[PDB]
Amino acid sequence: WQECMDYAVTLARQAGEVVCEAIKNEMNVMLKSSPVDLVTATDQKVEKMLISSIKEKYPSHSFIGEESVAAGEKSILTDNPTWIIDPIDGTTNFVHRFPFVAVSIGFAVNKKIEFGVVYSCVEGKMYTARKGKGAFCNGQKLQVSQQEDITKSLLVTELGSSRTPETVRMVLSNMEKLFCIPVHGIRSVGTAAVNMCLVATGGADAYYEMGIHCWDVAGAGIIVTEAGGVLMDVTGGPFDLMSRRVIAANNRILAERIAKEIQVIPLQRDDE
Amino acid sequence: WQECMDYAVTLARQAGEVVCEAIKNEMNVMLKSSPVDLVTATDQKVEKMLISSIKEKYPSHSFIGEESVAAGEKSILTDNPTWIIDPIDGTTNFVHRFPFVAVSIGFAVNKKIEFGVVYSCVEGKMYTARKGKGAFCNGQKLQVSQQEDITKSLLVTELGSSRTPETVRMVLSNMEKLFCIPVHGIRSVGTAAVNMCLVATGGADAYYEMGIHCWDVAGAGIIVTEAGGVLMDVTGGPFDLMSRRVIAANNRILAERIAKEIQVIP
Ligand SMILES: [Cl-]
Ligand SMILES: [Cl-]
Ligand SMILES: [Mn+2]
Ligand SMILES: [Mn+2]
Ligand SMILES: [Mn+2]
Ligand SMILES: [Mn+2]
Ligand SMILES: [Mn+2]
Ligand SMILES: [Mn+2]
Repeated sequence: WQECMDYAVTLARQAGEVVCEAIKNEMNVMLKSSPVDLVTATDQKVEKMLISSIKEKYPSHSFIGEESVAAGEKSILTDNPTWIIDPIDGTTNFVHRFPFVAVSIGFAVNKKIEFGVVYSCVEGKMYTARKGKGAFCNGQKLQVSQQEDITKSLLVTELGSSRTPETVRMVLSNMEKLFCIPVHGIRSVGTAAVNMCLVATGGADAYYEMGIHCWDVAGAGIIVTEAGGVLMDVTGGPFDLMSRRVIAANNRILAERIAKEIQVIPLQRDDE
Repeated sequence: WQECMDYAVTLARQAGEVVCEAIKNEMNVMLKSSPVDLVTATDQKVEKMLISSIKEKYPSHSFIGEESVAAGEKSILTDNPTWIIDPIDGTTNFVHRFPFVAVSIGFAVNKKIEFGVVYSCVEGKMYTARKGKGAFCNGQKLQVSQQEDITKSLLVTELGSSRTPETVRMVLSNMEKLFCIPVHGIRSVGTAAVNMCLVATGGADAYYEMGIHCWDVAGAGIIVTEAGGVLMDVTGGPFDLMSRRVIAANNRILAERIAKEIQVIP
């Protein structure tokens, strides 16, 4: 597993080298689900490299990958060591040069996350986390905040790529509910992987979002939990990777409270 | 003027250094006009340490400073060389160790911003602009994006510190209108000044906010316009320091497109 993980960190840095080299140049910006669901040649290029490169040394292992699934692969997850890959997390950021794009990699066996590597290449920040062996940014150990007063909280969330009116409605409302507790504020840097690493550093108290996929939070989640945080469903349930819903917080107290206040948005899971 | 400027930039790198040693220490936090409207001792100390070092070299000059206006002094602008300080722009970030906190300084003469300096200290990014002489972060020249299609644009905005329900609803409602235009996305890093500098760079296309102040926008503003961008009132009408509402966009096409869509909060 340190073999598998030590390889990932090295792969992450390469992918990263590619993405932040790409970010300087002419972009080939295509569509996916909609006029707002974006992708570039770089997304695909990187995902392919990451997969061939892993598959080569571990042909036993399976892969869930954002764009692979999007060319008709399937996000059914098993007990085979799966590699869960978002090649560029923050594709709209990437397309805009808004300076937070992350390469996210997450290793699962028996349907549990062993280790995650999130590399934020513009920042020059590599976050890692092995189960039981802590979480780090660039060699430096991380710890979540100590806050339990919801009303002294800083939250991060995203508005989501969806523009379906009944969903945007629900989204902004949930935000308003939380904002009017009041909390100290809400941030959105543009990428789930990073919004969550920021929670790991204790820069922010809690991240939550409905609409995310398993590849967005496979990597960043074990970093948060290993930074001493917690993950949950927006129901107050334990976190489900395929639920498409996540609360990632410094503690159970804060997580429990955000859970109470927001409404559960209808989205179909990654396992359906 | 370039001596006043290079002066500010030293001041700023220096205040930023205080700010950024401070950040990594436990803090007593104090409220001002609401329970989410914060200040700590450092906003105050840094501001004094700024105002005093300037008048101690420029004693002929007027000052507008965020925290000083709080503890008493008067927010009226004249044509006299006026330094306009926001000692820590992003106190909630500061208080939270959220890594976007800036020192900001605008120098206006005849109520005109001659130059701006905005130091985002955790980042090590010193933004500076001079009317006529262009915009730079760390010696690298800045230039806004070229996007003229609101449907392909990424906006930065801010939810505000007002928790007044009608003030709140209008914020999220405007956000909803724009979001559904649709635009590529909307972003918040927690500070007017860095939000505006992110627009100077081209990483974002416009930024809008109602309820800002003098000191919030007095350094970044010239940085936006010197990188090619425009400042605007949210009303589509002209921008002046005292207006309390701005749109900083790459171009007028986008600015006016935003103005068309958002209801002005009073
Ligand atoms: Cl993505
Ligand atoms: Cl402030
Ligand atoms: Mn992606
Ligand atoms: Mn993603
Ligand atoms: Mn994507
Ligand atoms: Mn303040
Ligand atoms: Mn301030
Ligand atoms: Mn401010």
